[PDB]
Amino acid sequence: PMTKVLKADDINKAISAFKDPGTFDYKRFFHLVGLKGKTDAQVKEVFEILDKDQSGFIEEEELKGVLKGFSAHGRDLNDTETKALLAAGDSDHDGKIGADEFAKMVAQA
Ligand SMILES: [Ca+2]
Ligand SMILES: [Ca+2]
Repeated sequence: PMTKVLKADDINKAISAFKDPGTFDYKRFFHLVGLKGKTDAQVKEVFEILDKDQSGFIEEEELKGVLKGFSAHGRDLNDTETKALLAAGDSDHDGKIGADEFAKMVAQA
């Protein structure tokens, strides 16, 4: 559950900001949810909840469901929003987000 790391109200604030399709911005999202300023081990705890099938990577299918990892009231990301997350975070160009790529995205937000 994300409340092991993040405040319940910050999660709801961030879900509200992105309730409508096409609005996602990863930098604003990590600022609103309070993931900035957390330790490397807390960020990797969040990474592990988002990696639903426990493959060690957030594949595109799971990137689409990133907001639902924080709240069941969230919506799915559309394909333009999912591609923008790979454009910004997929450093080694293998088409998915690894743990240190995810930690980097949080660091640069
Ligand atoms: Ca996975
Ligand atoms: Ca990658």
